[PDB]
Amino acid sequence: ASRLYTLVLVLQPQRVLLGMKKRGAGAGRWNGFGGKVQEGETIEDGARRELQEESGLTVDALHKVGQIVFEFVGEPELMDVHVFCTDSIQGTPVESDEMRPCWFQLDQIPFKDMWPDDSYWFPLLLQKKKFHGYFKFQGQDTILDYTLREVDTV
Ligand SMILES: Nc1nccc(-c2ccccc2)n1
Repeated sequence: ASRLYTLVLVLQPQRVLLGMKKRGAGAGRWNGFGGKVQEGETIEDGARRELQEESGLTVDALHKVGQIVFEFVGEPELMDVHVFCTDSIQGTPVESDEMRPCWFQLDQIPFKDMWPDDSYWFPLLLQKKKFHGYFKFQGQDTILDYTLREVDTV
């Protein structure tokens, strides 16, 4: 019993774009851009749509980088997050009522103000590795258990 989500990292040679979410799940943290996949929509089309809705940016080709399943204790549905990256975007990042994008130099990624799982898999993304992960959370701050492995095929 899992629900499909996407997550997109705009990762350029010296910087990455993150968004500070203003409300709802993950508010107050920097993260990639993403959300629920819709009926009749491919996962990649959903990732492209969410990048535009949340950041104002248009992406063409998205590259599969990982899959992470999240379990939140006490919540029945698992979150099956399909992670993508791109280095080629059009438009400039847009701040909205929901999201404040900002570019970060790679040595200044704000891990203390990101979801805690990012500290594990973001370094793989930065070295162009692909991965499958599973994180069991208690609330939004505590990783009870996890697994993470690099893969050749996402
Ligand atoms: N980095 C991170 N950590 C935990 C959860 C998520 C998430 C991403 C997209 C949609 C829903 C949740 N992202």
